[PDB]
Amino acid sequence: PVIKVRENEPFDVALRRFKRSCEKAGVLAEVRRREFYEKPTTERKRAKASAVKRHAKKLARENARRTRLY
Amino acid sequence: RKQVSDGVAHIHASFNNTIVTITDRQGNALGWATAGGSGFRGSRKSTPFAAQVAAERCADAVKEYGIKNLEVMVKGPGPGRESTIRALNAAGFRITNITDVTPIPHNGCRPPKKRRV
Amino acid sequence: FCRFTAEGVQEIDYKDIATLKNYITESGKIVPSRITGTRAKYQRQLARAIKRARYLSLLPYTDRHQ
Amino acid sequence: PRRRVIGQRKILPDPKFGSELLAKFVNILMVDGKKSTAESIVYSALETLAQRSGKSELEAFEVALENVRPTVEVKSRRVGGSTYQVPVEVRPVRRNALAMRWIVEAARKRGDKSMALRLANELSDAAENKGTAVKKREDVHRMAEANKAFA
RNA sequence: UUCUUCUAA
RNA sequence: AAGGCGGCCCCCUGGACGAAGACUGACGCUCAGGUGCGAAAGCGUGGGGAGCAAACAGGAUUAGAUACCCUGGUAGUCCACGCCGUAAACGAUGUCGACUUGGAGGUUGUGCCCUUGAGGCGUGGCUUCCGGAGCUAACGCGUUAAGUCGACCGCCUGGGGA
Ligand SMILES: [Mg+2]
Ligand SMILES: [Mg+2]
Ligand SMILES: [Mg+2]
Ligand SMILES: [Mg+2]
Ligand SMILES: [Mg+2]
Ligand SMILES: [Mg+2]
Ligand SMILES: [Mg+2]
Ligand SMILES: [Mg+2]
Ligand SMILES: [Mg+2]
Ligand SMILES: [Mg+2]
Ligand SMILES: [Mg+2]
Ligand SMILES: [Mg+2]
Ligand SMILES: [Mg+2]
Ligand SMILES: [Mg+2]
Ligand SMILES: [Mg+2]
Ligand SMILES: [Mg+2]
Ligand SMILES: [Mg+2]
Ligand SMILES: [Mg+2]
Repeated sequence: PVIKVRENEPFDVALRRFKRSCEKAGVLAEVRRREFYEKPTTERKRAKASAVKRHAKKLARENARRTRLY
Repeated sequence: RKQVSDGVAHIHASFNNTIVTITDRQGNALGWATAGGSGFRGSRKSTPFAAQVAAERCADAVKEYGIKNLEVMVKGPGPGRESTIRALNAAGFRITNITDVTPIPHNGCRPPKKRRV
Repeated sequence: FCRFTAEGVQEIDYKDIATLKNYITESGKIVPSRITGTRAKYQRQLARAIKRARYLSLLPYTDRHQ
Repeated sequence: PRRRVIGQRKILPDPKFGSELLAKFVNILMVDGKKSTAESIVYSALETLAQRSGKSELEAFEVALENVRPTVEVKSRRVGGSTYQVPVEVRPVRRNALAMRWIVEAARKRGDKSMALRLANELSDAAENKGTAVKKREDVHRMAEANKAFA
């Protein structure tokens, strides 16, 4: 996130630009992931539960798209 | 005191404390202040307000070196990740660069075990 | 919308930096296949080519190291 | 309450001055429903208060009222292992209500004989910016910036 | 932040 | 094959699959005993030792705290060569073969259409999810069966004691 302040730019623009690239490059969640040791059991289980979360919610959103509520 | 015009602001924003260090472009440090050194303790010193007065102390200590331009390297995750450079602008410094310099290994040394809290 | 499936190359060249600079980010990380839409056969070839161009100092490992 | 924001009741103005605020002050002074005595104490203490200052009774009351109005109070939140005193901004109605309570509460604690002597001396000191009522104003403000890290 | 246990038909 | 395998490069090397043919001619399947492989922890000898970390020490916490939390920290983790032969070694589902409605994918070949674009039509391998008949105590399984059958093996017989 090496960000140079452009010429005639307000500081609140560049700070908001700096928050954007750090969320883009994934810095805060990377260090928080490496703060403690995660077992290869815990890493394989959390990644598998993340896939079922991305899949059954896709099926729940499409099933709720069909039928009405009132 | 030798006057210097441009400078580098290192910010070591951890979870427990924020360390602000004004240095030159060579790494020879000019002055520093920490959030724990700003009259705060424990839960109070791990706050984004603690860092933005830590930047005010640190900018006051390099007043005599005559700094007008300053670029900022930011290291670590913390509450003073953002609130430091707001007050560091508020000292009257024309900002130049905001670089993110957190150390990221490519799965190097093993981190400690998880806190069973 | 994979580009390599359209142009049809048998193997991505690591020496073609200007192609490979369209697949790394500003901080030098390899852009995922979700974003560029690269078919996963060429994604393995592309990652194997970026890792070779990093070794020959044709691409940086990150934007920070110096 | 949980459910609704309420509609507050309307207060009469005082008979002497027509001020809504001074009649809010006589209610805070009033104990046991005896408004007639509390009407007499306020009108006796504010009589000698304007005597010491030469201004209007309504004008000189606000001067002592100005120096006891808090600007930021704190409140307990306690989301962690201990109590967090978060400094919350106080709305201008409660600013006026906390001030009149502190003047009355300080006027109970003085050692003068008459209550109107206890309250006129406290108002004359509050316009002079001393007394227990402005000391209560300080401890609220002192606890405010001692907890300004919480927001 | 810590925060245990309760027999008889 | 299972355990397992993750920068990049070279050397040696096993298996799978596909497309067309060519060829051998039942040469097959399973398997007691047997033999081989087999995570981590551990053991032996010799190295290595950054980080992490049992043990242990100190600090806290608490009624106590031989714990969780903290600050340290030794075997160990790493390498070579041996040994151990165990795990919730799990899909808690032995291997092999045949048949039985479908849908949405992933991955990896291959044929065809003018590739008139990343498309259109097929045809193989592997894999994920949902689900019909059927099955099942139910949960569910459901062409990768726990459906319908065949071959062979391993195993079960109330809970403790074990
Ligand atoms: Mg720690
Ligand atoms: Mg007991
Ligand atoms: Mg023949
Ligand atoms: Mg066999
Ligand atoms: Mg071992
Ligand atoms: Mg031993
Ligand atoms: Mg050993
Ligand atoms: Mg040894
Ligand atoms: Mg050591
Ligand atoms: Mg420890
Ligand atoms: Mg066993
Ligand atoms: Mg396993
Ligand atoms: Mg599994
Ligand atoms: Mg078993
Ligand atoms: Mg099903
Ligand atoms: Mg049956
Ligand atoms: Mg069967
Ligand atoms: Mg059954």
